[PDB]
Amino acid sequence: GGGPTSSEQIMKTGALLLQGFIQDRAGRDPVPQDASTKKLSESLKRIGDELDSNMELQRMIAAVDTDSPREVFFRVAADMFSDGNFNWGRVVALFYFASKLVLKALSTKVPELIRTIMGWTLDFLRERLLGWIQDQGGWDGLLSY
Amino acid sequence: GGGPTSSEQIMKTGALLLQGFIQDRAGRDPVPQDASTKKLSESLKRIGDELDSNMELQRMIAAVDTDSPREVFFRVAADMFSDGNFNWGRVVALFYFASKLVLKALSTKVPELIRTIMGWTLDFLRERLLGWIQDQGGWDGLLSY
Amino acid sequence: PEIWIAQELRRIGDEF
Amino acid sequence: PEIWIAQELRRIGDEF
Repeated sequence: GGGPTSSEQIMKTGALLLQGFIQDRAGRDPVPQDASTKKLSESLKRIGDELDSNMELQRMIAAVDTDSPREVFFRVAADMFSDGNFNWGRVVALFYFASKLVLKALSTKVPELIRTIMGWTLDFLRERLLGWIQDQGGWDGLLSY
Repeated sequence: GGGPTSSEQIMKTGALLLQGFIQDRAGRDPVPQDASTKKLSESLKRIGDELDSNMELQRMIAAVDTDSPREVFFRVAADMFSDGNFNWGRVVALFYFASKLVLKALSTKVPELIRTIMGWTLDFLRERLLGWIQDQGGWDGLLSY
Repeated sequence: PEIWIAQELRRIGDEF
Repeated sequence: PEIWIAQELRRIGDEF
């Protein structure tokens, strides 16, 4: 029981294909795939690779205010299929956008991480190191050392 | 008013030096620095570069369970100065650890981002695309297309 | 702009 | 292990 047309396989294979695809676009761990899934993956990388060369698209993905990457995703996903049509090309392009969204999200999430870690370091500095730093006449002490 | 020994300059210069330093270690935007601050930065990169070559340290930074990067930071920071001594070497090594913590934190934060974005994509797929995918006999439809 | 991206992905998808 | 790192940074810091 449970072949390709079942919702279970669709979600399972879908998850493996998307995860594999995203990790694949992030090159510029891996994922476990049986033979046919691997075949599907090649039939996705080709399209991903072509889309990577669409310079205009890249600029517009870069320009998106991603204060809310989730809103962005669903607005794009909704607008894409709003005419009521489907084909594999659209599904793949949607998968392409998701992988790009990951890369974009880091580009917004990562400054945040630095500020946070900086927060800890400077908190510690103010409370634990500053007295000693003042005794050196501040950071000008380090030029000498 | 307000020279190098003031807590204000110490925190200000400290923040610029740390931010510059972290961004510097993440190579493997920039930061605005007057002349002397830039001089301090070279006097930090040298040490950062040497520490990058400490292969043993790198392995142990990699091995740290970073479920709680903040706990990790303060435990390390606390243990470092627990003998009550200070010198510039320790302060810099602490700054070095913070920049490494940033890189490490992404390495834990980034799988999370993929899962999240995947969550959205697959949520949309289940609710909006799956009917059509089933009509194709599932993803086996894509091998043909 | 979100929309530019949507129309372009549709166009590209359909064209494939 | 957090501690290994602490002792090593201290050692390195002091050695500089």
